[PDB]
Amino acid sequence: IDEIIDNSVDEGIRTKFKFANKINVTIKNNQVTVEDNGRGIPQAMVKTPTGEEIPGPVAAWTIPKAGGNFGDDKERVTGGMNGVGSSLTNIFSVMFVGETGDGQNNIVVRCSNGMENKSWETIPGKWKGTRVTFIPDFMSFETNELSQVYLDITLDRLQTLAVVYPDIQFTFNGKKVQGNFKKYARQYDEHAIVQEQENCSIAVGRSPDGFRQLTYVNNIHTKNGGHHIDCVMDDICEDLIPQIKRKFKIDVTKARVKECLTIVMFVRDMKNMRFDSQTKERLTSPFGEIRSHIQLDAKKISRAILNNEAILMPIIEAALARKLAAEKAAETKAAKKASKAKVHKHIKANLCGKDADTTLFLTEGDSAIGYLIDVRDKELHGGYPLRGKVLNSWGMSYADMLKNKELF
Amino acid sequence: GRSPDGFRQLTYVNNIHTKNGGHHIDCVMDDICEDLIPQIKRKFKIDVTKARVKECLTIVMFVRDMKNMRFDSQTKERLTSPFGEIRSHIQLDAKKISRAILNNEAILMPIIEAALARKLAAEKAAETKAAKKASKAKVHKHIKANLCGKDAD
Amino acid sequence: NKGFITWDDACGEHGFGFKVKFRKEYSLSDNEEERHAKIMKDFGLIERRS
Ligand SMILES: Nc1ncnc2c1ncn2[C@@H]1O[C@H](COP(=O)(O)OP(=O)(O)NP(=O)(O)O)[C@@H](O)[C@H]1O
Repeated sequence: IDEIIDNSVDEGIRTKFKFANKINVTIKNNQVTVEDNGRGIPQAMVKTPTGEEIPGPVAAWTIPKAGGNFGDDKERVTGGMNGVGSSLTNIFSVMFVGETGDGQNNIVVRCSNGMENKSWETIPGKWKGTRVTFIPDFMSFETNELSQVYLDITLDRLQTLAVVYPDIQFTFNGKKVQGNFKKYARQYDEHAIVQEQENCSIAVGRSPDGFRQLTYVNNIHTKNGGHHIDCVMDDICEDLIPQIKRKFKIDVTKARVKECLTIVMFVRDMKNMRFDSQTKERLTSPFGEIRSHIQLDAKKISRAILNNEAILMPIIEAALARKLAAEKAAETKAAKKASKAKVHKHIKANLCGKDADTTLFLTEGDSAIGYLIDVRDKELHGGYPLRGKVLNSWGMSYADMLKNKELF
Repeated sequence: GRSPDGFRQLTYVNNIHTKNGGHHIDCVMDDICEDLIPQIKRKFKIDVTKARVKECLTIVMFVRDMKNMRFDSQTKERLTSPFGEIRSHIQLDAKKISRAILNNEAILMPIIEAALARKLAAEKAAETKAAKKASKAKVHKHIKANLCGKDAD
Repeated sequence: NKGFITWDDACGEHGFGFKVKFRKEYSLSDNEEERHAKIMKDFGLIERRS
């Protein structure tokens, strides 16, 4: 589905937001109807190296290595580099119909039985757009029907791409979606710091159970990212990690610094994009072109998440959980200082240990032990005072009776 | 091995090294951790997360002669083989590795010592105290006349 | 704490002297039947013993 969706988006972006601005998506019960009001593929003749004369939309939809995206890399803003995409969509579909009106004619291509049947026809009409309605091949994929988790994926992707491009209005099954970076940042975390430019929009949030990201190069969901997030995160961290080192004198490592963020980065209007696969999941463009194109102030993001203790102080308290927790002193602010085993206050008789009829007086204060020293028998009667006020006895653990001084 | 200062790894798919990773290594940490993490939790009563114990180790694995290996990279740095073929061919019994790294104390002991500060820690109680560091308290325990601020005597 | 009304401490020599300032969300009733009944239901002037 994403091939036809990005074909409609590329038709939108090749005319600078003036056609294909209304893309309607309808995927219910194994049938997909996706339309836009673009120019579409025109009626102009595109030649084949074999010599046969095949018209425009049918060569775009059935034969691979065909497209208008094979131009110069210094001018192209679209993400397409293959020519094989709508053929890849059409090959794995058991039913397909596709209409492209160019303002003078409709070109309708019907395909079936896995490129055993394909037929293009030209109808007179006044339409100007593209609509693809296909029922996919379930004998090739490991499925039989369509489930709602894919529709949740499609709805969230349309939400995301509407946040990327607000000029193009997308409707999923007749339901409109608006796109704002603030609501998309605040669906993520309530304290996600936003930073927007004329070509960039980056929000920084939190990732408590690992690391999270969702970055976009132009109109492709780069789930593996690319060189752009590497350069931007190096530019943020090269101001952030010395700032937290000046802040709380903890040299947090770069993985440990960047491991507690979720990043919402949407980049628009870039040139000379390079991805290393037909999967297109990660950018292998050189960093000089990306650094020349990006004019995002990453130091603004560094100062805007440095003062934000909703993100940074979890990293610093995890550092406290591994370094200040290692800074062990083990007190409770009761009296502090040295943890003495036995204090010097002690009265010991000579029968300290043997079996006799001796006694110990647990009397109160130095007065009563002064009178007791002036009174007692040295062999028979002992004594010990108490240092002061003792609290409730059974509110405290047996190791905390061991922590108490006079009880020890 | 051991890794006290970040994440390190070593993977070879047949003759080809992936310095970035793959999907057989996710199966290797999955089959190791599913036998390891409940055993450590029953051993020392600690709950350390999978990333926090994943960043503390290095794993060096050598894999030889497996079929239909798949690479999305021109440097072949990510094994994009399916989990069915990986779990079918890799017959590495990870419970013996889990009980072998359970018997090695060279990794878990300083982390458990750090955990011992909180987990299975001796109680202290006594006078905890509190630094509330005063308050404003303007309207509480004071007399307010109606000329509070005006020019008067 | 409902926000209905506020008070200030100006207690005099004989009896009490507390000054009560009305806010805007309340009944603010009239006719001197229901406002007085709302006062003795709210300020608790009527007290019963045994
Ligand atoms: N529905 C369509 N709308 C517009 N252009 C289309 C459509 N179907 C096919 N095309 C054209 O044919 C190509 C489709 O094959 P595809 O592999 O997507 O080529 P690409 O866009 O050059 N590469 P990529 O998008 O990275 O896969 C596009 O480049 C378009 O020029």
